[PDB]
Amino acid sequence: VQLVESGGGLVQPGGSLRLSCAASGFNIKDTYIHWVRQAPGKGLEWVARIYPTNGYTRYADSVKGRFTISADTSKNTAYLQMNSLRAEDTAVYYCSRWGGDGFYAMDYWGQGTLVTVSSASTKGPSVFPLAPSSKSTSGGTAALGCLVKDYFPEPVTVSWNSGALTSGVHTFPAVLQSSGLYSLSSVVTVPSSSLGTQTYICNVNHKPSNTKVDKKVEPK
Amino acid sequence: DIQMTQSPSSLSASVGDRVTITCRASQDVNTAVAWYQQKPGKAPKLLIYSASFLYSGVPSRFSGSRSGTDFTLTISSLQPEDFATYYCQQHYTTPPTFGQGTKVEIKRTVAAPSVFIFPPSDEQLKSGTASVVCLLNNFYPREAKVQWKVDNALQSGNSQESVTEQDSKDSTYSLSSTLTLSKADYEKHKVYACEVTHQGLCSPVTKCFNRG
Repeated sequence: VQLVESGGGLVQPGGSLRLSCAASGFNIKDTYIHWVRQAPGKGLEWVARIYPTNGYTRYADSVKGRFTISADTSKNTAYLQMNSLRAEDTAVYYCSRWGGDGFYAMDYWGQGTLVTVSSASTKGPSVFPLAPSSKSTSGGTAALGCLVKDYFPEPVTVSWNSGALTSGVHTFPAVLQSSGLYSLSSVVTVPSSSLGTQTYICNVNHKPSNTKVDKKVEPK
Repeated sequence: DIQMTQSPSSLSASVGDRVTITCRASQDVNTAVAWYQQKPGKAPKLLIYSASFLYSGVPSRFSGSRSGTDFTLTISSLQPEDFATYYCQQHYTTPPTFGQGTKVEIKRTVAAPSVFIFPPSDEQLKSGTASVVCLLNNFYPREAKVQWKVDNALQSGNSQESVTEQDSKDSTYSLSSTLTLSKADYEKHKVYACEVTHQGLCSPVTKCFNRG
């Protein structure tokens, strides 16, 4: 079973957005579909639901009249038309499904899409290596990373040697610079025995600015 | 709209502890309750459905219980991979509602940070801003202090911290602290150090470099 939220990003206060929930592996006719939302650092607030066969929806006070859930049975998809948007509705937006007819827990969820409600501009991150120390103890453990700096909005996804290097990887939560812009880092620790030999490349994705950097962090 | 009152809001337990989290519904809700675990960045996973049933693919050590309006999720033997917030939801009435949720931090042996300091890149320096990054790797507890010393002169208002949620394997944390300076400002000094203070250290550790 899979549920894949699309069409979420940056949007002006007052402005519109239409979240897409793509099902596969089951017919959305045979169940209810929900849109649950997590504001930065807060808990899950349920927002709306729909029985795709009839299209009988239910919505939360905070969102009633303003947002509108619907379902295209053909593409196996659910939508959240979102309008009159504000700082309140800046959160992650999950799309989930009730089980069967008599088991009404929420067994499957999307990965979620961040909706940020600013009218600040999108901005693309620069990437800069964090290069392993010359000193290199003598042959124990070295660190190295990519700084990712001055992007808006969230989020940023960093991988390493394209998915091939996962152990020792610490992609820090981002920090908001007074400039109103974001910056994080990602670091990996690795056997100092291997700085020349092996190649370490960080892959930086910021979809908001369609950005793909593949920076090769060399010693110095 | 039924309210769901969650206890506690936070919890540290150790590996091989029974931990138990309670949820109290305002009005009655039958068996109409599910227990979900959400990991950092990741979306919630079903753990328990109808208060006492153990979803498919949920390890046996999880279990749920109903005594009247009071609902209890139990981890018989806490494992590092259990780090998460866990939320109780009732679905008896619309809107289905959630507890504020319970933050389970694993509690392990005091661990000393490894410290590394990274000079700005050549290529940032060419853009007239200097990023000096102090890293603290795989310490416990989550509570630390990093100070920045430029030519032994302590700094303030010009650095920014960020801490990883607790690692899933070793229950440790890591911290990034970032001093920023106009290339102009950076080039007026040579000795960059960051002082680090933590439980696992019987003395403060300082990593440093000279600009050159």
